[PDB]
Amino acid sequence: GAASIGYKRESGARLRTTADMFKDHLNLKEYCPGDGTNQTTAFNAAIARAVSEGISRIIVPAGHYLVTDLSVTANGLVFEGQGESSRIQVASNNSRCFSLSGDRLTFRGLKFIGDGTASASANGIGILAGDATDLLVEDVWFDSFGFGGVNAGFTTLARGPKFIRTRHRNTGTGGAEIYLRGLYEGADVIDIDAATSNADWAVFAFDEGYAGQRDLEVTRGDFSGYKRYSIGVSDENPSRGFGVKINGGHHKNAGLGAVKVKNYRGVLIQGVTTDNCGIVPIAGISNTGESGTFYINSAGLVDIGGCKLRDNGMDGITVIQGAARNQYIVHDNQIDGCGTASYAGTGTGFRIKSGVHQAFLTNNSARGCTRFVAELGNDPSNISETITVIGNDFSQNLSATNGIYARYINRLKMDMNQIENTGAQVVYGLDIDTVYSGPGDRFGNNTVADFHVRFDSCRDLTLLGDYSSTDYTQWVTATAVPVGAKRWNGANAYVAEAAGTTGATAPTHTSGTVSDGGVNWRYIGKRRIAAAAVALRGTAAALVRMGGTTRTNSTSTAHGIDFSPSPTRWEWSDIDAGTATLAAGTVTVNITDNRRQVDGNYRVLVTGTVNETFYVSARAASNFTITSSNAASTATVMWKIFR
Amino acid sequence: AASIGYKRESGARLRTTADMFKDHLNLKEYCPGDGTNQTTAFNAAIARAVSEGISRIIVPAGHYLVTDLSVTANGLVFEGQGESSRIQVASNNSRCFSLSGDRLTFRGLKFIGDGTASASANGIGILAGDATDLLVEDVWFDSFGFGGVNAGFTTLARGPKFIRTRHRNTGTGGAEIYLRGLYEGADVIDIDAATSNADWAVFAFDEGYAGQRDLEVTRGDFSGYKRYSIGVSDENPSGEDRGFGVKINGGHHKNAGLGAVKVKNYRGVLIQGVTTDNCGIVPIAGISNTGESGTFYINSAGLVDIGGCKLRDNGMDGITVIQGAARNQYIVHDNQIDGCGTASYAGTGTGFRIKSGVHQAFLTNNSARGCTRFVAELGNDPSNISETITVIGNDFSQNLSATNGIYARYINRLKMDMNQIENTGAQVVYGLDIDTVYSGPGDRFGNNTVADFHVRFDSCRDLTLLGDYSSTDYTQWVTATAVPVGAKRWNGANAYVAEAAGTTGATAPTHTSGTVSDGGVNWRYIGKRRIAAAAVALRGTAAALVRMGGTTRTNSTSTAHGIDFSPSPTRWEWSDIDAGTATLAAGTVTVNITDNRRQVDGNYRVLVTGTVNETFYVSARAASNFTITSSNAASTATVMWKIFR
Amino acid sequence: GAASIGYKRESGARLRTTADMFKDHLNLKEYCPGDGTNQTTAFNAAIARAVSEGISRIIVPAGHYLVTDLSVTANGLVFEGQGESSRIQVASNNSRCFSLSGDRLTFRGLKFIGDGTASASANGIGILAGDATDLLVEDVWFDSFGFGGVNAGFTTLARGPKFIRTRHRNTGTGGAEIYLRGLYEGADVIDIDAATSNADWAVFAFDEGYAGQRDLEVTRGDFSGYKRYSIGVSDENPSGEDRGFGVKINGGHHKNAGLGAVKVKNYRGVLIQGVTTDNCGIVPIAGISNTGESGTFYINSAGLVDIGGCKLRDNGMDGITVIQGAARNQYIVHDNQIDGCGTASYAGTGTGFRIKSGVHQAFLTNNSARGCTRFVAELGNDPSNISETITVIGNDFSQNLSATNGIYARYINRLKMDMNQIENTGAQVVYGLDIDTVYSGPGDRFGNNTVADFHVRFDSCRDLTLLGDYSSTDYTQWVTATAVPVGAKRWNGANAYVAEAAGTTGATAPTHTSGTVSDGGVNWRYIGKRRIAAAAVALRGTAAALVRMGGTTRTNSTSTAHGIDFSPSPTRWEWSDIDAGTATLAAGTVTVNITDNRRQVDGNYRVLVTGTVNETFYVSARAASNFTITSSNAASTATVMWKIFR
Repeated sequence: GAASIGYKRESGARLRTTADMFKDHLNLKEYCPGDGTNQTTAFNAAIARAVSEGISRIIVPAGHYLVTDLSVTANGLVFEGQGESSRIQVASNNSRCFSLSGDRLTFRGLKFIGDGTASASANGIGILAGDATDLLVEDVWFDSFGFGGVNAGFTTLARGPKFIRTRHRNTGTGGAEIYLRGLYEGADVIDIDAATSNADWAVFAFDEGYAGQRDLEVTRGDFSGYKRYSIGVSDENPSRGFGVKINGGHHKNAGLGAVKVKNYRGVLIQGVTTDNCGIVPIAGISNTGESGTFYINSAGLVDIGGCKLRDNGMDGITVIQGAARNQYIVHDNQIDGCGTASYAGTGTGFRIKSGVHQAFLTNNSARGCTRFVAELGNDPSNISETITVIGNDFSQNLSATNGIYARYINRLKMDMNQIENTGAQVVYGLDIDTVYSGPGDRFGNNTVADFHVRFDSCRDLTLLGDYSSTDYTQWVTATAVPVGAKRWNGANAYVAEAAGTTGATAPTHTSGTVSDGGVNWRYIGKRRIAAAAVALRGTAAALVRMGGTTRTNSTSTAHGIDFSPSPTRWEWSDIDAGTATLAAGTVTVNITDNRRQVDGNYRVLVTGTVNETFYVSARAASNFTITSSNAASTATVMWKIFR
Repeated sequence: AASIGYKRESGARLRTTADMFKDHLNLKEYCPGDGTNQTTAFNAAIARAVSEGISRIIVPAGHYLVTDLSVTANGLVFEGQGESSRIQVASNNSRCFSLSGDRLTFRGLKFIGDGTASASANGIGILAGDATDLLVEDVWFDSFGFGGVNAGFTTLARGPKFIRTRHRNTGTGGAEIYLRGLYEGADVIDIDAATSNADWAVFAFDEGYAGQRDLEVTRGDFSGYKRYSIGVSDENPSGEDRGFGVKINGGHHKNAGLGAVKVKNYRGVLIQGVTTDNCGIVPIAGISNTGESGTFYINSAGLVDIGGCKLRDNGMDGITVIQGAARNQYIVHDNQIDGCGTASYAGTGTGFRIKSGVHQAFLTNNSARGCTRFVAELGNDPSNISETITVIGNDFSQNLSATNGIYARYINRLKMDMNQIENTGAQVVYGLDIDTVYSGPGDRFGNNTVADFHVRFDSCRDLTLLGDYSSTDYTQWVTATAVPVGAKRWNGANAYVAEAAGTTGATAPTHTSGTVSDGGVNWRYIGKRRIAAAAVALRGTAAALVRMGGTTRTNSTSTAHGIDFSPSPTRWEWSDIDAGTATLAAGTVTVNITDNRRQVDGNYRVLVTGTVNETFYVSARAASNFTITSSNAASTATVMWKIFR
Repeated sequence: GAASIGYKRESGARLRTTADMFKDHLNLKEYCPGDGTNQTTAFNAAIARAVSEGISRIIVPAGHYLVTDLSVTANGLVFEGQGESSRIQVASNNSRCFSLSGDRLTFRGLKFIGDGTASASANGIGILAGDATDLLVEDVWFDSFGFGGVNAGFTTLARGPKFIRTRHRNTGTGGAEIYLRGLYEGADVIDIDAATSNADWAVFAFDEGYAGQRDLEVTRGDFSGYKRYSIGVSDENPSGEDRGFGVKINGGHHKNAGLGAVKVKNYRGVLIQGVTTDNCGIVPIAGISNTGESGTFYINSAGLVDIGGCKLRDNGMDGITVIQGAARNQYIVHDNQIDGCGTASYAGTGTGFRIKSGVHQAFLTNNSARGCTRFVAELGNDPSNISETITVIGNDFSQNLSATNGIYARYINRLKMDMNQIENTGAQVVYGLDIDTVYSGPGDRFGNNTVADFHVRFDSCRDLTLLGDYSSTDYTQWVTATAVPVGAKRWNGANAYVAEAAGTTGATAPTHTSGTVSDGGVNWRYIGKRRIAAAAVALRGTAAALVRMGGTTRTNSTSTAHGIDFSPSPTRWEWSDIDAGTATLAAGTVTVNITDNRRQVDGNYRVLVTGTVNETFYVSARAASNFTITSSNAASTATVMWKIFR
């Protein structure tokens, strides 16, 4: 037949037959009809024929190949489908299409189809791999599998699989689209298209008892609607390599969150964006402290940056340590909404409980939190050592109860932070040995007649920041205001959303935007509602050190000081200074309004300009008197106020 | 051929040679590929593949002239074998394909147009309307009057994927990749885009359709586009649903007319690790002189995070982030500008432009060189007030051509620390109409280029200035002295740095630019020595509070004090100015204030207590000295004093 | 034969022959038997047939094609292998399989095999390229080549190659898997699989005398075992880099590298992000490692350096090294982590951060380092080239017990520091020498020595401002039968400990200087020494012109009560807000005690005081720990307010 029909492209070519042109390759339909019947025996023969002839690629043309648990133990084989019409279906309940042990296998251009049934994480699966190294899975569609697409496990260190542009649909309850087990290096998930209504995970990894290197790098996926996290990554026995890297992708509609990590040595999450994740809490999980669209638990190294997490139904970013030690950096992230699911004990922007790790919170911002914008430490069992806070913006969280909630910390460093119009207490610290809030810090503008900054049973406190209330300019009719200007009326404050001219309807609303007649005013918070700027409770502080940059002004009192258990030593440098001129041998000097004191126990220094003895005869909360030995004194004296 | 039997071995199926062919669909089974108009035959191949249930259509080497090939089915794979698999448009102002089918893919092809176009859906290789999961990979688009692919969407689905697409010779006003409507997961990976006439490489707009519009660009190559390489626009961003916006991850841009990236109203912008060179080099009248300037131009985005971007030889501005009139962070961090204003356009040449309005902005660990206008201008919109801009650890030094290092205006609160600006601007930092200014102890703004103020503030209410605003007191250039490389010496009005270690020659350096050799050492000009008229100056309406401390440096300018308050502040606090102990003689001492802390007047406060039973008082106070006298006209006591405001 | 057998899919299709269906493509086996014989003449005839027929793709089925120096000069060709059994082996020693000069060529799905021999960088190679622009090479395996897989050179600016998922094995002595020469734009190495025992580099690039743009981007490779650096990149004329940035490295994992993972010499731009390494720099080389060149990242004299998000574990020699000799853009090192250093015990070596910036303004932000010998971070330290500005923000260098210095700074003009955390590292936590201006903000914490030495020491520095916490931690004592939470810190003897678990104490005090040992009920981990420092702040060398401290400065709880050890005293010493309070006289005088933490080194400090009544008050005496206030009235019972400062 074909073996007797010679073929020659031109005279200079070899003399071959039309059969030779076909035999250079291996068409699957030389063995399989592709008519939707059970074809496992034919498929197995074609795999074995390629191995026997020394051929790698097996062309899978358009067809329907119903097939059960195919074993391939050879190495170089390429299963090259021509498109989504190259359909490979499971033929039985609770089974799979392929069982892989050969190395350097590659699947391409195929559509795998299941039957929606599964009796194990090793069934209801397109492909089960066991120590199949360097597995390449590219441009393949997994549809209607009871558990997922590929389950790859390893019992000895080797190259992990590469999933490039895999499509996953209709997976069903309790499933993982990609299931990695054991120890591996160089595993990659690139441009995944994951979307379900019932499956738990898109990418799941578990050690399965085996210890050692597990290098996974997920870049640029699309994850939709997974009931547990989109990417689940677990090591139960931490005890070479780095860990997991997540370089981007978009997540939405996830039930618990986008990323969960357990006990991995190193964690690198960069540029990930989520929306409406963690929107279905699970009783028995979400109320046990595990909450957050990022949930990183007991990792040796954590670096999450450039991540934009919007409308989180539960907590935002949660980084927790239990009981190797490396950095916890949370930098350049944004949280837009938190607690949209209205789950109790939930709605926190940043949950950083670092413990032995020295944490770094840098240049983050958060909006729309219902619990704490950032809670730091807060474990009576496991003390967090060092947490330093640089240049964060936790403003405009009117539904939060605390801007920063910090407890059970050894040293808390803060500077350049901006938190306005959030929380009953803007910053609330408890049981912290050493707190430092630099001059660049700004914590103020309450939502409730309470303390801007409160510290309970904290030993060493250095507070140099601006903890005042904003002394807003008042709202007036028929005055020119630019968009961004801030006026106050009654008990509230507002921002202009459009440059214009003031109407006659003075703003009175407590939420949203309302036109005053022409100008649109948006509510931002309350005006000077705080009961005090800096408050102390619990056991007495050993030291409270303030300076010339500390601002406690414009609250309900002139001083903004509320120490109910008084600190054993309260230092305050450069409170006030000036020059006065005596008359009839006396002056009573008025302290500037922003630095009026809580009592008259502050220290005063004074030296005169003439040969007279000057002394401080009285000290009040808002003034002090300087008298001279000359009852007719008219001299000038220079004075200084401090503690 | 249907009668010629074929069998691999005895255990295989008995098939014909025609059966082996019919498993696939060769396009040349219908199209001759000889350069003639073959739309009818091409359509029959497409229609045959759909009826046979075949996805892949193999497109061998050939020349296929084609016009408006409609495909509505979903499985099809148009698989060319390389660049000789040529598909040409066969009509003016038309296209090769019109797709509505989902999961389509094109591979290994070369599309050729005819340089003509009349609308964005003409002069196009492929038009797509609601064609979901479009993959377009390793295909070359050449000579298309408008562009390569136009993909639009009216309902939310998977956006297109363009992998290693090549674009050449497009044409005036064209866009290589047109994106319309709402979509998720759009990807442009490793694009090879270059023109002499086209306007954009990637252009995306809503066309009235609100919703999620997620586009990601990674590691492209963009050269020559007369507008921006990547332009992206939304008109109803409140309806952006469950999306984020635009992400740009790498790639190199060059020779762009206006810039590399333009964004308008997108809810989220992520630009990371992008490098440009010679971008913004062809200004356009009516655009470039209206405030739209900068090789990155981000206008009214809800969230902006650009980092690790290195922008070289910008013809206009560098990075511009502007707000009009949801409210999220503006982070510009770890970026670099090497040069600006190389086109010599008026009102143009600013390194950083951050007008953030309600957005809380962060400027952290950036650096800029070669700026001509401002190195960074913050706020500066009388209409729209910028709330908070905090500036940590930036390097704006060695911009000898800039008029200001930092020009800030119309901000409510400006927080700065750890910044380093030397040898830039007539005024290093110029603030106007700012309510609260904080400059931490790590801030260093000094070494003018003109006899002017290091740090000037106009009509600013609350000023806290704890940084080093001094002039560097360079040591003088000397002959026959060994200098290490990196050493700084002054001669005349100019300061210099050593390019090599060695021993100075005999001819003192007197140049105001470049590097000239003394007899044995090459000296590079770096700026002017102690030329400043003052370190800290105030103008406009009086400041309510000026607060300095023991770290504030105002020394070594033209004056000993470095203060120039033409409207004096209503309150001036300066703690820890000077202190010491003096021992009296004949009942008096006149103490000299330390050189670096000499004052502008004698209105500072003096405290002093004695060592013995005498009354001690301060009888005189001047700008540079003050006297302490005692009751005992023969006093020899030691007194401890302190100077402050 | 085949040309007379008609084929027709259906009535509506063209009537062709079975030969026409084959003549649409070009099967290589139409000219080559693939039987292991020398087939270069046949392979050349196959390539030439594709060119004259206008076909691009040449299908390479499973087979063994022995081949030598195949020249292809045409442009569109695609060499389309079918898998790893598509084997193209070199036929001669010291030779190559291909020599490319054509543009837009692509190789896909092949396995190239060498014979282990090489006599030059252009031999022992799978593919030599010369001005072969727009080269793509994807999913192809290079094995057993004497020098490497691809050597691509360029003499005029054009688009460099793209190596996508290329596998490299068994390259041998002194080779480089990928060799880029000359000037180019848009070169890419994506997802490389690189592993050898004998090769020097995975990716290497140098100018070869051609100045211009040399843009290279590496993304997400796998590198193991290379005797030099995994990625080596070099230029000798950098000023004329034309319209190009430099080299970008965006991830990948390196391991078992001889010298390091990345080397750069004189590139205008360097961008490294997200790279993780393990056990790199483990085979030092005499004549290199002991000449200053050390570090798994070694960036020498680059014009711009931004490295961030990199995690370097178990470095044999040095961590990140950034050096500049003698355009002038930023040096940013941020958000990086060193986990181990100096594991190879090589001399003069073990430093986590080596930053020699010179004219570049350097930034050290939010980095951490552990397990360092030598110095955790050494800044400047070049008697040649002064480092002009280095500013160090929010770094954590704590718990490097085996290091001699946390920070060793030298030959810097201006050193700015704040928000750093360095506890339990070094004989001196921070040691600065020959620095003109030093600033250490109130958020800095440098304390808890490992030697009876100085927490912070400065030699021959001119302007020093120290506002941070340089105290010894005053640990609470370990006591029997007291509940402790995990993370608590107690002391015993000369050592301090931290708890590994909550519970109640035992009855055997911790006496170990390493690791973890149970006391009976709780396991205590050794973390450092207790109050061992001789002084908090020390000054040597030429006298400082100014030492400025403030109310936030901490020098307490060391060996002495003051923490001061100025051997050449500074010409001016300002210390604001040392202490203050109110005293009440008795029999005319009081002697006020300075608080324990702020006890002074002498009685040369200043005192201010004013009284509450009409009496003349003065300070008749001042001692290191106390001063006396007396009045004119020898029966004074008056209250007086005072303040201590310098």
